[PDB]
Amino acid sequence: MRVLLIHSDYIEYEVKDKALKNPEPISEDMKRGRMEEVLVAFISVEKVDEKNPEEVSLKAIEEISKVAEQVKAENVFVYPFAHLSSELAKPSVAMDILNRVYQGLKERGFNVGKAPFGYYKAFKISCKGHPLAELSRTIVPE
Amino acid sequence: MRVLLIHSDYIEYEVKDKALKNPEPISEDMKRGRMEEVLVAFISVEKVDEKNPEEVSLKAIEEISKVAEQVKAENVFVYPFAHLSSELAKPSVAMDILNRVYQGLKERGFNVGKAPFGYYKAFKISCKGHPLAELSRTIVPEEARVE
Ligand SMILES: C[C@@H](O)[C@H](N)C(=O)NS(=O)(=O)OC[C@H]1O[C@@H](n2cnc3c(N)ncnc32)[C@H](O)[C@@H]1O
Ligand SMILES: C[C@@H](O)[C@H](N)C(=O)NS(=O)(=O)OC[C@H]1O[C@@H](n2cnc3c(N)ncnc32)[C@H](O)[C@@H]1O
Repeated sequence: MRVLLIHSDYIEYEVKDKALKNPEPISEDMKRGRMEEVLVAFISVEKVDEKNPEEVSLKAIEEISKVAEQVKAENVFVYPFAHLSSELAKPSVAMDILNRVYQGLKERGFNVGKAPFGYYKAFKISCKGHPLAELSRTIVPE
Repeated sequence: MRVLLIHSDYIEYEVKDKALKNPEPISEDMKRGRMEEVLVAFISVEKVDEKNPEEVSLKAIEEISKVAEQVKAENVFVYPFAHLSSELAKPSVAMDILNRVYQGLKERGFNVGKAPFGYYKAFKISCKGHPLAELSRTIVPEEARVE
């Protein structure tokens, strides 16, 4: 798993065309999204993560949380992102691991949002200036 | 070299604190920037690129130019980014590569922009979201530098 964390003033998206023959189904409400004062997590689920979804998710959960806590972020946004790696996990596996991360962050008490999986999305983001507002991590099954 | 291309409505940044001890010197104007209808190139210069700076730059200038054409981008922005790779090039090599790509892009006729190297920066961006507004590329040297 390749993660990119951006502490942002906001994250906003708008669903466009599908990027997969059969993307995640979504209601009208889910077509647009917006969060403010949020740590945005751009995540690429990798092929090697297929070996241990749980371990990967748990560790990913822990890292996002630590950072979310370090920068004083109460809102976290999970953003399916396929461009932080070239060894991508198949869709169904990535979606599952992404959901587990989302659930685990919700479990920790964070106000958590997510963007629909499998669609091209126009999006707006504003990274804060500070030293910890732009971090990257690599979580993989040991 | 790892490159993340974002065709966006605009890009804007503002320098904050310094990320490196000896960061690139800058003028007053280089502190803030804003460019419209631009293909933004976030680039992580890697260790393997040190093997042949000129070659890797030409290969990156080529790819970036190609994508700019596919989306009809008249504006291009070179954004120094250290998070697309875990095996980064030294500060000087990266600065030389980035400068070469920035310059190569100007020569290809594009209106080019850039954000200062080695500085934490706040930035805003707006991906257009069409099929080719989010793309990534991996560029590396094949031959060894001769000089
Ligand atoms: C390869 C292209 O022709 C194809 N349209 C494509 O984009 N596939 S993809 O791997 O980029 O994935 C498309 C979208 O499905 C979701 N997706 C698929 N695989 C992953 C993954 N491994 N990690 C995160 N998101 C993924 C994301 O929304 C991603 O943007
Ligand atoms: C030194 C750390 O505390 C700091 N977080 C850091 O990331 N430094 S760094 O070496 O990754 O690079 C900091 C900044 O210098 C520039 N930079 C340094 N190395 C590279 C590189 N290999 N490719 C692109 N930019 C780089 C970029 O502006 C990058 O954001």
